[PDB]
Amino acid sequence: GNPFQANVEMKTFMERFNLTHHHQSGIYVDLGQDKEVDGTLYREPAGLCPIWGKHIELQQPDRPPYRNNFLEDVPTEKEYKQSGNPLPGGFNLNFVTPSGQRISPFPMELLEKNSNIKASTDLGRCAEFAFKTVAMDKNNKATKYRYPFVYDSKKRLCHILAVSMQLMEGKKYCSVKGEPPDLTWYCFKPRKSVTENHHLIYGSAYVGENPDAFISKCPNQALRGYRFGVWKKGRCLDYTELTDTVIERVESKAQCWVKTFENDGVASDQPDQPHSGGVGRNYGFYYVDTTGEGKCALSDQVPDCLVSDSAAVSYTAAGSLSEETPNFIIPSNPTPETALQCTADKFPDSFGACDVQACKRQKTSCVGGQIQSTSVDCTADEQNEC
Amino acid sequence: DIVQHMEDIGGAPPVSCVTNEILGVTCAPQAIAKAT
Ligand SMILES: *[C@@H]1O[C@H](CO)[C@@H](O)[C@H](O)[C@H]1NC(C)=O
Repeated sequence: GNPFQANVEMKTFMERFNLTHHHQSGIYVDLGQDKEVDGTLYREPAGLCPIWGKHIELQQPDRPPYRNNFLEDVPTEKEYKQSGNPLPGGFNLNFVTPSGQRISPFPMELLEKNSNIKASTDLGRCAEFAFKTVAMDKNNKATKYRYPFVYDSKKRLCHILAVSMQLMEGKKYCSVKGEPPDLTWYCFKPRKSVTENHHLIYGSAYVGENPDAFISKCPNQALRGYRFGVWKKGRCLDYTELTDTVIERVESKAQCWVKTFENDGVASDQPDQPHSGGVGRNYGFYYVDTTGEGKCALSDQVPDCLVSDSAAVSYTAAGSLSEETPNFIIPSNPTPETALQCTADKFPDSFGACDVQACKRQKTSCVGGQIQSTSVDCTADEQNEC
Repeated sequence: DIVQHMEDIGGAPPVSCVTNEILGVTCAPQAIAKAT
């Protein structure tokens, strides 16, 4: 009797943590699909979930005209001639209509009063826009290839990126800070930062295929007060209790959230052309251990239950540091806060059988109108059995 | 082959226009930077 699997409300809530089920692509590097343009197959970002805080860190030389910023226009041929190697500018698509109107960045205000845009949230509106942008081939015919997007929720600007690459390394192909000098490309990689670019949301154009779906299907926010776990031997085991978990000492919870995205086991599609389908060390939580040390628990096991812990915060590679729903994803009319509620009156303390190997048992209850789930010592005689 | 390597890490189709449902056809106002 896994309380987190006990009814329809709970199953759906929990399923929002399953990145294999709903996101289905690489996280760190999303290259999940292949698409033909002029008889060549190209890799295309494909994930269904938006990736909160992900930005692409550039390693251009620290001098004009370089700005080290992926949201700057891709470089013009002119600009490149005026700069030398490496290529300047960034990843932003710089195309215009004949009247000169930019495709990117595009103001959210123009998207919220346009009849073609059917999304309810601002983030969706931007995803949808991305979804409705396809490349044209050498015959000017629309293809099925779509560039990823970044919503800047601070500026209410939606970006389409002309560059789908997310990771370039190796001094054979790219330079760090202009070194070596003859190289075309600067190096770059995906990052999340403990302080910067939280307001940036990166996504494949396929999050806007069903633009409202990310709201109930993706783990958009950090989850305060619980630890991710898997139901096993009749109780909820949090990642601290599993063999394959990676635990690091951290200075703050933010570092842990960064780690869920940056650890070397995270779902990645980067080479050979692998497709993670979203499997990898994508889940983790910050917690304070019994001795008062702040720690991070990193795991590749999809949560199917939660252990209660008011000092803990569970994160995923997809989601934000932020623990509360922002306005740009609330409809103009999900159940993120409400699904975990109870009343003492009806939810009585139920103690599961004794896990004899650990000599603990599940206890489930209602404390402060929310479900609490922990492991307590077995009863006295029940301990005879350990 | 540099093209295979690029394709592998998500190198993009070499394209000058995109169609968007809200703005129609969208093209580069100047030549896009190419190579070395
Ligand atoms: C996560 O997603 C996949 C596909 O839906 C499923 O096979 C897997 O068992 C799920 N894991 C859960 C719910 O723990």
